[PDB]
Amino acid sequence: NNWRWFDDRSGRWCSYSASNNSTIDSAWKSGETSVRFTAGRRRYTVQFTTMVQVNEETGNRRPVMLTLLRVPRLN
Amino acid sequence: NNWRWFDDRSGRWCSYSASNNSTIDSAWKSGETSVRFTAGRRRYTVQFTTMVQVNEETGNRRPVMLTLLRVPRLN
Amino acid sequence: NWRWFDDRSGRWCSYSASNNSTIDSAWKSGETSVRFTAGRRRYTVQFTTMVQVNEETGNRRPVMLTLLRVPRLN
Amino acid sequence: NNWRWFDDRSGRWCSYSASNNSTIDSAWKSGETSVRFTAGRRRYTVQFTTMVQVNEETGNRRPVMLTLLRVPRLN
Ligand SMILES: Nc1ncnc2c1ncn2[C@@H]1O[C@H](COP(=O)(O)OP(=O)(O)OP(=O)(O)O)[C@@H](O)[C@H]1F
Ligand SMILES: Nc1ncnc2c1ncn2[C@@H]1O[C@H](COP(=O)(O)OP(=O)(O)OP(=O)(O)O)[C@@H](O)[C@H]1F
Ligand SMILES: [Cl-]
Ligand SMILES: [Cl-]
Ligand SMILES: [Cl-]
Ligand code: NA
Repeated sequence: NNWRWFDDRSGRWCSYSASNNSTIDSAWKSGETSVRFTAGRRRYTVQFTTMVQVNEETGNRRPVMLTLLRVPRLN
Repeated sequence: NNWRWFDDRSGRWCSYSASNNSTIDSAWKSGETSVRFTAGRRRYTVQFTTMVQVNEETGNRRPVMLTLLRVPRLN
Repeated sequence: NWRWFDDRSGRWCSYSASNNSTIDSAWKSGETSVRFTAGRRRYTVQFTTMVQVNEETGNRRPVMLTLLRVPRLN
Repeated sequence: NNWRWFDDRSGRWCSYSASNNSTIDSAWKSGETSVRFTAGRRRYTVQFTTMVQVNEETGNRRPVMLTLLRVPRLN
């Protein structure tokens, strides 16, 4: 649950499924500039150079974020 | 120019003014959970626990992000 | 992505692929520390102080986590 | 005070003075590859491309680190 996408309808950041988070995070860690994934009948590209997810069918843009863990870690 | 808010009308992340970026970043660094700033008389609150900016005149919620620079630096 | 500083050489040093994966798996899991071995020596990484501890001698060497830029560059 | 330097004598990361932290952090945020500061009777260079600080009088090297705050912030 390290990646999130923003929902403008509700005004909240939302989690991805475990499998879609893994697909996104694997591409992030591999140095890719973008990644494609599917959810049901929906098709998306996450653009890491802009931190935006684009619906491939409609062009709708949803912002994305990467959660960050504190360094150093707290006790 | 390290903080950004997402403009849903244009579909792009946007920088704050130098003054507003400083107000936000100083609150971030001091451990505050939120911060108020203005653009002229227009009032906003950034909520750091949700990474959302609340327009205190329209109520619209826009996501925010903190840009992160690479560690170590290149070159 | 994890590095330890070698004061003998004056440089940050990478871990082996397996030790990097062990450390990073504990980091991502939210643990406060992680055990590994290097060269028949036992070590603990303490994430709350960002140091590696030699379990035999007590010697502390600093560690660091490299960070990727957000957003990514084109 | 977000920057730290490692003290091998005590085995701990240590904070900078407010002013020296500010000098370092301003160069960091400005995109510079290194920065010099003076503390006491010594000049030091922080090399951001290696995350190492060099004492320019003696040549002694100490590792540095940049603390990171959690995103999003906890309540
Ligand atoms: N309630 C909702 N309203 C509108 N749109 C939604 C949505 N809930 C998810 N979406 C869209 O869907 C993407 C993947 O969201 P995600 O949770 O990974 O989707 P699924 O559970 O179907 O995953 P999977 O079964 O592995 O394909 C997400 O960015 C968002 F764009
Ligand atoms: N106790 C100590 N032992 C060994 N070395 C030390 C040290 N204390 C500071 N150093 C050296 O000096 C640098 C700046 O350390 P810093 O605290 O910003 O400098 P000042 O002393 O001017 O601070 P202040 O007393 O608060 O005004 C620091 O990286 C390190 F290299
Ligand atoms: Cl949006
Ligand atoms: Cl969509
Ligand atoms: Cl020194
Ligand atoms: Na040295």
